[PDB]
Amino acid sequence: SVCPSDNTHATGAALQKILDYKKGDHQIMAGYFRSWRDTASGTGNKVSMLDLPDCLDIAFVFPEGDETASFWTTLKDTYVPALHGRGIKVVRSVGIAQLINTAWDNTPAGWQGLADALMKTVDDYGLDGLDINVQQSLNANQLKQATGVFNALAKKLGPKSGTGKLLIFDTNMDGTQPLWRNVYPTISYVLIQSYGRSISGLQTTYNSFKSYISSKQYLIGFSFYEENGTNWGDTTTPMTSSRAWQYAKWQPSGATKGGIFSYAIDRDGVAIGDNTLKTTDFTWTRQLIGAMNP
Ligand SMILES: CC(=O)N[C@@H]1[C@@H](O)[C@H](O)[C@@H](CO[C@@H]2O[C@@H](C)[C@@H](O)[C@@H](O)[C@@H]2O)O[C@H]1NC(=O)C[C@H](N)C(=O)O
Repeated sequence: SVCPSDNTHATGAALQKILDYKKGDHQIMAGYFRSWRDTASGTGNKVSMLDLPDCLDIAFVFPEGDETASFWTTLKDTYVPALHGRGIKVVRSVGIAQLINTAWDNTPAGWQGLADALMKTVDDYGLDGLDINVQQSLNANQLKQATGVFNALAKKLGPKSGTGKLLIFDTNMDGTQPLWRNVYPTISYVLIQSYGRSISGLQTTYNSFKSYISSKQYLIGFSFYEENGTNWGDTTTPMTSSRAWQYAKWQPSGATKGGIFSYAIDRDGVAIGDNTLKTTDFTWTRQLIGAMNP
């Protein structure tokens, strides 16, 4: 209720009230910003990470791996400080593929070396932590390497580090995945990719994790419509009937969830089927923040 009804960017009094909101108890909002859709990357893009709503908790930098040096420069020099001004945390996402890369020794030294290399994606940009995207099962050697890397990262990020920086586990699999069973003690938040998913399933998936976390570490994710993308149908009209809305309102039985996240937050409000790039006032984000913290 200290959050703008449009996407205004507070400056003084209006700002401090948003900072103090974020310092206190709330269901948090996170969003994956597709780096290749930032105005500072290539051309033709309409949305910039500077547009992101003041009442957002975490912004994920999600590169595809071809983004121009302009974007990274902009991120370091411009976007991170501005987003830090609004009390918005900025977190680099990387695929689990990076943590099981066989170019890196499957040894203690190898795990540290790989962690150090991944920590440069955080430190070199003044980021608030690292998000590992886990969407695949692992063999015994891949598991051993990924676990080692998590344990090394845990010295600088997440609940074991004492730095206040985040180590985030984002996945479309459940809490029986061996990697989760090995690294759950290192994890700040666990974000469940729940695009197109039955509301009837949310408790079942949550139950798989609940013994390893508090409810406040758990987030569920819906997708915005990606240009030429999968039709998850998470953002159908009317809004207050959408899967996204149902996610904001959903609570595990007996407890309160940590919040929700959007994939492709740069596509906030673009209709399902509209494959053009457009600007956004982040209506859906700000509305869903309000629907969680009334
Ligand atoms: C091969 C492929 O397209 N994989 C994508 C993957 O790259 C996406 O990030 C992923 C995100 O969604 C999550 O995983 C799936 C498996 C479900 O469990 C979702 O509910 C999760 O949020 O999705 C993959 N794409 C698909 O699964 C699309 C699917 N084949 C379809 O056409 O409906």
